[PDB]
Amino acid sequence: MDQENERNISRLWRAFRTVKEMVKDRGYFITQEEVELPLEDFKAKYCDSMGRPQRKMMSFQANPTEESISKFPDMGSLWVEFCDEPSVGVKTMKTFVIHIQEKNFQTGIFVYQNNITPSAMKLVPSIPPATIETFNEAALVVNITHHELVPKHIRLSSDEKRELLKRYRLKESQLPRIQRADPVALYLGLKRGEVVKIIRKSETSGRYASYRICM
Amino acid sequence: EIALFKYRKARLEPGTAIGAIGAQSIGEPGTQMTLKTFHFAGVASMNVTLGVPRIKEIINASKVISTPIINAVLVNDNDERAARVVKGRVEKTLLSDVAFYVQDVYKDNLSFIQVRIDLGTIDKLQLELTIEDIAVAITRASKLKI
Amino acid sequence: VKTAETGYMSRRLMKSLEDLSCQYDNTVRTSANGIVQFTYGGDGLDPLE
Amino acid sequence: VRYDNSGCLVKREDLNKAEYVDQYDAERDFYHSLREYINGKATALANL
Amino acid sequence: LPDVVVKGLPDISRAVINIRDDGKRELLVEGYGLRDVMCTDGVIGSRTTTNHVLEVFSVLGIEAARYSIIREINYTMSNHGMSVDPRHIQLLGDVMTYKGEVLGITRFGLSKMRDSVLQLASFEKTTDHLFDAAFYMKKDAVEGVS
Amino acid sequence: MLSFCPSCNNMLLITSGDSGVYTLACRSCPYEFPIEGIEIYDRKKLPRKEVDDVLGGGWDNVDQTKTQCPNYDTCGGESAYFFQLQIRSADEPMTTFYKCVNCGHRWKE
Amino acid sequence: EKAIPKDQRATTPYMTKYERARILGTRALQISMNAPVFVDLEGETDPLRIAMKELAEKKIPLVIRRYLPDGSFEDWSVEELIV
DNA sequence: CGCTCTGCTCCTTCTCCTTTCCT
DNA sequence: AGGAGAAGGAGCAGAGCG
Ligand SMILES: CCC[C@@H](C)[C@H]1CC[C@H]2[C@@H]3[C@H](O)C[C@@H]4C[C@H](O)CC[C@]4(C)[C@H]3C[C@H](O)[C@]12C
Ligand SMILES: [Mg+2]
Ligand SMILES: [Zn+2]
Ligand SMILES: [Zn+2]
Repeated sequence: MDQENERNISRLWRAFRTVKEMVKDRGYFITQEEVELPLEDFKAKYCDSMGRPQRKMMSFQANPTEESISKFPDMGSLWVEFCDEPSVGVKTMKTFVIHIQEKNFQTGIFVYQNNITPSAMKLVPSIPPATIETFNEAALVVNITHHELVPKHIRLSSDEKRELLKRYRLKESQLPRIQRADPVALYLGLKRGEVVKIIRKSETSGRYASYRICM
Repeated sequence: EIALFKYRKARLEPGTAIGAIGAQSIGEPGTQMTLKTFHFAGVASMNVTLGVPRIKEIINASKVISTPIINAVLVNDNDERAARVVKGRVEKTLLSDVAFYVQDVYKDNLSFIQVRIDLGTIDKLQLELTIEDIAVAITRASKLKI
Repeated sequence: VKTAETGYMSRRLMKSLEDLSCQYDNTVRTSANGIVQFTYGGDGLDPLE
Repeated sequence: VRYDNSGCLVKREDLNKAEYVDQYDAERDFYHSLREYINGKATALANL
Repeated sequence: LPDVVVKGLPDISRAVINIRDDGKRELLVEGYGLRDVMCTDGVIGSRTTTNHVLEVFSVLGIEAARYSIIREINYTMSNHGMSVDPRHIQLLGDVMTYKGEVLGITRFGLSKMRDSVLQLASFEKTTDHLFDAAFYMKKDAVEGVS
Repeated sequence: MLSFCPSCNNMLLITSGDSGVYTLACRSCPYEFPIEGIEIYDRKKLPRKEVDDVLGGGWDNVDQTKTQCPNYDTCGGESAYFFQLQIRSADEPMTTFYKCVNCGHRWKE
Repeated sequence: EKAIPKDQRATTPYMTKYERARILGTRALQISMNAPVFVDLEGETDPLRIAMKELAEKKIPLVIRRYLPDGSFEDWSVEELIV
């Protein structure tokens, strides 16, 4: 349908913007005009002349910024890879893994569309140096970070985590924990043992800082 | 001096049994609330449970509660074709709500089921579906059922 | 009718919350030394006084 | 003093950045409200 | 046949438009379709909340669920006329969600971080806990008040 | 379809019998009906829906009394809604819940 | 395990209710088991009240060991802590 | 290409736990 | 009761096969 096509394109554009800003605030270089793209520009630049979207014009690459690489020296480039086939199987996932390994990236996300099989999920955690981050598309329409109920989570470096521990004379097993595969933890791409600083605001106490560790 | 003394005084002292203090400060008022959603007669608002059953659900972290409510904030302010156009996108099974009749038809070799989906009701309740959306939904239901 | 439910609720609330104490570093911790709050209520102020 | 997340000192232009918040922030807010109340009284006197 | 959704969300009972005290015209939804409602066109997705703390936990995270717990308790105990300090409820929320997930105040939830066979047996399912401690050689330390 | 066999009144069915005939079988007695020259159909009327209305609320026509809000210095409340529907014990007196008609503060006495 | 030195101590200098009650109870026990006192008795026999008088006159010979969660500690006396 | 494994996802049957005690 | 938890079934798209 025509309005169904319009709705699909609108949702795809919003998902593209969410992925763009998610890659931005993670510490990779994208620009404000690159993220603040208009809907007409999206349609005219990422769609064919027949009247449909095309996911393959959007698969892009990001690079670490200067300050981000200064803070976290061991951070490589990623590769966002939208997919066109609804139910992702082992064939598409195997091809994706081979492309990741041949392009020698350090990380790369995969924005599938409808469904991911249990067999494909088994190839996600099979690469020694690198890792892939499977993301749904219906999830990325509204980014979680901009919701009112979500306090500003901030990622801590190794130096900052060591500073936090030395201050309270703590051990990392004692800090409050944040689950891996938590909507805000996978948004920032949190690995095990990473400390995330939270700025939560209460009407009875103003702003105060709390902390969590990825578990 | 008065303000500084009072502020330096009001601080949680080390050794306080704050967990038990808070547990009793929550449980003790909890013994007075009725096991019922009492409310002032004459309003007949939406039904939500807000007594000790509600406290019990929150405390138990039950995966299924009674009367769950979503609060959706709109963008416009106009009763006609500003709130209904976005209410029409979040509703229940409207096939019998728009079907206006359903027929069972047999013939020499073919067996039919016919539905005459009138369009005036869709023209009134501002809905985004004409023909093929209904057909796709019916085919999805057929895949789901038979 | 509601008495029994309220009493059970108070008992399990106490079982969950019974061992939490402000420490001399001002943090609220557990018996196992697990730091649940870094400052009471984000303020460190006793609600009583 | 409001040190940095790594132990440095904030440069006095990054004081309210919502990333260097810590404890003592509620104490700072209390002092600010104290000074504001006294200023209200002083401004009323000057206006009279 | 006339019982299959043709539009909307097949997880939501009904929606009604409400006239706010400020004059705004907003509708609030009765069901479990949170993410779909946040994604629907015509609503503000950054301002949309639900009753279910567990729903908020699945889509928005654990800090959002802690905020939801605190607000829901404050509402349920503020509508009854009970005057409780907010810090008690803050501590309740922090304890309920301090291990990365929403653990309730039931016997199943109480196996969160207690790790104490003696106090778990004192609370409930005594023999099961003691026999499990005997099998797995649970080696608790005596630090808890129980 | 809901039709019944004459002379046995049991039930009529459509049969996947021989030579591709969807005739009106009985299964209880030897009774048959040729569909050829068809006019059979089953009409089921369906009420569609109505345009539903809002639920703003009617604080008007609700019990009112004359009391003072606890936070008078903020909002000036000289009236309040109430119900006398809380009774802890028989010897102990009743309890009355209020809510500020001005601001909306619930409390009990 | 070690002791936080006298020059740098980070704990409050205000005696707490728990510290006060414990100090009074311990001194009452010590007096009731026939220990010498350090205040003019006037007419009084109760070890608890003698201890309260000694606390008011600030003459109790005890110190408080405050234990931090890590395991170090600080030493505060009763003539230093104030109320 | 049906066949045939391997694996979910769904579902049904089966126990625990329920208030001050007041000597 | 209600109310969750948990252990075993039962049909089912998936994926590899000659
Ligand atoms: C109409 C009845 C449907 C009902 C049985 C289904 C439909 C939506 C489901 C919830 C959501 O998935 C979100 C949460 C996910 C968590 O993991 C577990 C809890 C959580 C609230 C779910 C519980 C349960 O599964 C629900 C209520
Ligand atoms: Mg009486
Ligand atoms: Zn017959
Ligand atoms: Zn009022």
